[PDB]
Amino acid sequence: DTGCAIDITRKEMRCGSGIFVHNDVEAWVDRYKYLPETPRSLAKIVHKAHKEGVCGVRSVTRLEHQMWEAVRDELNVLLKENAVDLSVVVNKPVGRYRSAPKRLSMTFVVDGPETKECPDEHRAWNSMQIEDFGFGITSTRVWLKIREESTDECDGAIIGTAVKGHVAVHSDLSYWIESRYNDTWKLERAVFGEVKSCTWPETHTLWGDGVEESELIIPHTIAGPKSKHNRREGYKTQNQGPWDENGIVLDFDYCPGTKVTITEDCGKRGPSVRTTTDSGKLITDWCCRSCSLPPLRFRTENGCWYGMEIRPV
Amino acid sequence: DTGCAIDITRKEMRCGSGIFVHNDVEAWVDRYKYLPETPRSLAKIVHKAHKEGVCGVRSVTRLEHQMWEAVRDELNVLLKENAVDLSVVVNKPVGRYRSAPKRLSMTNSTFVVDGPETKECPDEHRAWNSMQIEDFGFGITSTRVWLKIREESTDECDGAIIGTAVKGHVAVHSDLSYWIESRYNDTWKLERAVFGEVKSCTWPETHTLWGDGVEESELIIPHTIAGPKSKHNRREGYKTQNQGPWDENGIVLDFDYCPGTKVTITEDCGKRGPSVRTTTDSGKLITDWCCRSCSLPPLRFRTENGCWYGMEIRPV
Amino acid sequence: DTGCAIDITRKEMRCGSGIFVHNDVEAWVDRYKYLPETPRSLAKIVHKAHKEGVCGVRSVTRLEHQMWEAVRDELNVLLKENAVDLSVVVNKPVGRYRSAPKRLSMTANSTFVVDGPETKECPDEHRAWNSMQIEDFGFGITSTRVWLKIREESTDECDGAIIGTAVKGHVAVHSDLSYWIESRYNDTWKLERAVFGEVKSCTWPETHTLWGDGVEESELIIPHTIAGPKSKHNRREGYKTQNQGPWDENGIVLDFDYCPGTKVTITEDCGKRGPSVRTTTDSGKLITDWCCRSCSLPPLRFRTENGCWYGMEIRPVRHDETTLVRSQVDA
Amino acid sequence: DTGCAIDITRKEMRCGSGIFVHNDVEAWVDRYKYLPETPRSLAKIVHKAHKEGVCGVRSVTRLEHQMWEAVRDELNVLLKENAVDLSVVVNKPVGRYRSAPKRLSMTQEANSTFVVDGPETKECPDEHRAWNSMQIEDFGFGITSTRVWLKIREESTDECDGAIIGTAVKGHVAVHSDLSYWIESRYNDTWKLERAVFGEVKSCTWPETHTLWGDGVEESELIIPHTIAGPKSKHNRREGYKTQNQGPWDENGIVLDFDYCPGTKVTITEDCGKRGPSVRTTTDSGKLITDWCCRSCSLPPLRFRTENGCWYGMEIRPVRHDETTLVRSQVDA
Repeated sequence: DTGCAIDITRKEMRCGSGIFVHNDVEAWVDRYKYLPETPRSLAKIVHKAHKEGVCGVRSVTRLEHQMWEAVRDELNVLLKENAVDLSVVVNKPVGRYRSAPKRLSMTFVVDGPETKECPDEHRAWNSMQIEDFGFGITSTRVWLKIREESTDECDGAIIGTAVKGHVAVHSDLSYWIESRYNDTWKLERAVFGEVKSCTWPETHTLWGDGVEESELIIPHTIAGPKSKHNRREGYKTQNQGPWDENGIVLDFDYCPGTKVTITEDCGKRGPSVRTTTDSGKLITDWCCRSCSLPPLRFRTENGCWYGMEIRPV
Repeated sequence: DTGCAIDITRKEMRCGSGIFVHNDVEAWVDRYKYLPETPRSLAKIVHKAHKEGVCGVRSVTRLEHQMWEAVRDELNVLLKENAVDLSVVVNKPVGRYRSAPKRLSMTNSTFVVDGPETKECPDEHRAWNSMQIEDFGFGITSTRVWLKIREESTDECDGAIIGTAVKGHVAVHSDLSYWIESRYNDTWKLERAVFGEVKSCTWPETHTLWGDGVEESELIIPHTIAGPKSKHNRREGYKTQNQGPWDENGIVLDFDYCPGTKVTITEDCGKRGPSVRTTTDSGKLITDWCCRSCSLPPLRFRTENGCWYGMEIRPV
Repeated sequence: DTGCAIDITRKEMRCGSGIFVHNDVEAWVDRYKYLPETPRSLAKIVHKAHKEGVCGVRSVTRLEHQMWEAVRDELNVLLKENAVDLSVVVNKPVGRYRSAPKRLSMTANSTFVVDGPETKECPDEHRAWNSMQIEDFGFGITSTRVWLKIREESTDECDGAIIGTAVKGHVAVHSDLSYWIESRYNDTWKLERAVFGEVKSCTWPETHTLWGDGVEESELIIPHTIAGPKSKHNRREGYKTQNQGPWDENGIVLDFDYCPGTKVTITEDCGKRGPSVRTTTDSGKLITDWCCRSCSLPPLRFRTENGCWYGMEIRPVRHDETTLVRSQVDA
Repeated sequence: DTGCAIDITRKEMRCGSGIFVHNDVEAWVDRYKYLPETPRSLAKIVHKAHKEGVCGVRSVTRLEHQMWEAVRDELNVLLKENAVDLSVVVNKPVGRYRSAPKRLSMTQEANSTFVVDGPETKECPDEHRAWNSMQIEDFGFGITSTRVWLKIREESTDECDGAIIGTAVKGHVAVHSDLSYWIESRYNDTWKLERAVFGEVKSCTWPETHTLWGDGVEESELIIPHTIAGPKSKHNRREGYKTQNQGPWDENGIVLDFDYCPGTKVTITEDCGKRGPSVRTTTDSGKLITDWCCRSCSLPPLRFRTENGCWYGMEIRPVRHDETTLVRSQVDA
């Protein structure tokens, strides 16, 4: 409600009332811990899912995966009094979290190995909603409850977007997309701590009228806001980027120790191309047909990458 | 920008970096003050406009009117030392800051600013929105805002001071004069819109949440009164209020019950028309108000003059 | 605590957890507001005090005087309701807040005077001083409320709940709600500036003092008896205790520079150390010639409301001693 | 330092100007990065020192060791390019950063090695090593890590570097801290030591210009010894406890607290023995000792919590036990 902050662009330091949006992604610890409802109800929910034929639930966010990992032991202890022998296992993640076309319930093989015993076409996905927040000295308790109406978009109670001066932000507990204004509205840098496949809500997107989904940058399948602050000039949707990796950072610069040279005629499109091949020497000469400088680069954990329109001559 | 804040719905108080959109329209003290870049250039532009046939300029914001009032003496001294027959006068803003068709075009005289429609200068060739906010300056009480001139004629509000945000079941479209708030209670709807000025610029679409597939006839605040072209700007059973108390001072829009007035939802109470004041010629207050199809609570206007009601509501 | 900050000397804009010491002396609007535990209890306090041996009280801080002035009416109404022949009158302070022996102990002819000059009715020997202590804080929209309670000891030190002392990489501060003493390091630690919102008489606690080993009572720039820290940061090379400065004016600022339109030259045949002398005489004529026996440059300057003063070592060169104003604090 | 803050005790959020003492020891990323003045002249410094009779250098803080590690390659390259028969080698730390009697001089303009932070090798003994010959000069700018330039000292000292030390007190809480230490004290009817956090154990001497309440102090009652850079203050003491010479000062990740180590019990009976070196709760077989004897403690007792889990102070001794399969500190500071 009330905030008290420093403004460098206005060269002032005021302390008043309004709405303050904070960068919760680039932090070394987690402040919010997902908490489910009473496990006594989840027991019968899991029983109904097992009876119907649900072989697992695919987590939408890393925090739900952490919640399942934390509650597996408690659920196992509380169960088996009336149910039958069943395996609820929380495996480790392999990459981006996919979307399953089956809802969980209404008013187990979790994401991990893609073992054929549990078909993905009969897996649960995105059936929990945030009810209210809880106090806590060590961490902020975020309660949960089952969703009533089946949708295909992200949780709205955690989305925060703002534009104060010439800076714009589309962000939540996982993503953080920035925009700037020097002569035209363009994307500056995006920071993905994970990759989920929900959809940014239509009511938390700014400047989203008359927009074509082909001229975006972050595809709307990877939960990229369908707005005009989400796009860059000269670049199309980056569907074939390094989205399978982890710790993806999107910005516009040069990969370390590299040069980019525009060419009249070279490779036009294709999949994302690796920077260093280890066996061969680090690539130093690159070509493009219609690009802009500095080019975009994905700085994931393994090194550096380039876009879908930059290929080595 | 680094700062600290207190969250009530999140039950936490935290410091960090991000975006801080602050409410500075309901504070009873001034905080900003506009200054021209070069006062000497103002005299040259005024002389150029006078030669080109520009009688005067309409202030877009009351801060622009205050800026003209401040620079009145400086421009008077400049014209006195330049030996030309001219004078500049500053009146009191009568109603609302309307628009003008012309600009400060580039390529005893009376330099009136606002007021009624003079015989010598009609309200048909005046200037409006010819200055742009360039940068800020340090100030202990009033932060200096330095102005320049634009290159192209734009009919939308200046977007260097406009702040919008949505962080959890709550949304804001605000600037130095407007503050519009919307909430989530089983659906998204408008809560409150505190005025303090009535401009006529257009709210930029680059500062507009939920801007896809918006119908112009369902906006509570018309898009000609700098009403955002969003879908938070509406409620169930209401349409564009092009006829309202948009000429008063310090108007507040909210949904509640004014003193008196009963809940009559009959479907035969005439046709929608202009707003009707809740006072019988400085006398009794009407307690019989009816709507053909509306929602509860009704739409009021917390003007300091009194209470009004929406266009759809007409007294029996 | 928790908070973000800008660091000029580190070229940073940080944010995190630690200790932040603010500057609440050079401010226009008062930030705090002293309040007693309850006006009903202070009525019993004052009744018992006047019953035993106390004819009046003497504030230690300006905020304590303001609290007494604010609660005078409520205390008087309560004691009139209790059918007691007493009255509480608050006069206005003249100079620095001097100390008094007696203390207040917890449980219209006669009067209970407050801050003011010495009168035959209530001699200075029968007054209270520094007899209550900060208990807690309260949330306030415009001004936070600081609650007070009767102090059951008889200390002569300043209240530690508000003292803020900090040193961070070649800059040091001793401060509280009415003092702000600034020291800086340039090849040597020395005093640089000190702004007073008042002149108290309590003793700075040693638990809030930096560099307090082997200090000489005769070297501290501001005396230890007017709430000057017993530190070596409160020190300058070439000067001694300024026990006879202009410690009676208001809005006083101590720093090292030249008073306007004057100069000083070092010479050994100058006079001796005495009370400080104003730059301008009573008539209003400047004295533009000054000498010191052993003084460092720039000089020691008092920036008060009446005018501009020098330190007790700087003396006028010739002039006379019949038209010059000299301080008489005997601090 | 203009900034804002949130004060729990005052119940106030405000902005202003003052001094911000910020915890930099409990950080998950390094915010400061030491750099040498000029790598070209550092080679001349090393050559002159080697000729004068210095066979190696011993780092004072972990950041100095990190700087030496990061600049070793460039130093070797420059020395080899200038045709110099000298090599700088950086070893890994073993315990607390000990002291040395020699110093590096100021800048003037079969195989020989320049060992850094090595153990007691007979080639380069302890008495032929440098120590504390550098000084912070200025700060730089960096989005990730700020730059802290260094310069050779002119006059020999045994004191820690005062350009980073931050000491503060406000009300009923005090802090002695720098980039490596975080000492905390609190007031509850008495000022007493409350919690100390270490990143390493150096052996410089805390300057008196940055200490609080350092009047008439006794060196035999300081909880943290003054020979491992413990401030010579009276916020540095707690009642009933004397200096902890033979503590677990050779371990890493130390946190000094006053609490009960899990699963153990302490009694204040007078039939105990005498204070000696620290004794870890767990034996060789990992069996918790659940009977401890102290003479004149003040519960809760000291609790050194290193990566080994638990240690106790000098005054705490085990009950009805013997010197067998139990681990004691071999340090004597």
